[PDB]
Amino acid sequence: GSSGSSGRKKPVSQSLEFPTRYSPYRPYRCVHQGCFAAFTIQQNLILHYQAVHKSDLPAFSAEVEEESGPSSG
Ligand SMILES: [Zn+2]
Repeated sequence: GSSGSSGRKKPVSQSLEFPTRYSPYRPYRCVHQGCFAAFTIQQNLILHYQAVHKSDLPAFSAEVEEESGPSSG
């Protein structure tokens, strides 16, 4: 006897969402009194402390995963 089979898989078109290749303002700014550095991404900001002051960011919070932020108005 004899027989065959078919198979395939189309790729995925992964696009970007970033608004601008680079942001002018940065919400994250080193607290260290005397450090002119900042990183848009919270992550890229972590290493900065380990690359400059070879340390990790401070602690100003506790085991909490809530928002309860001041909604508009
Ligand atoms: Zn710093």
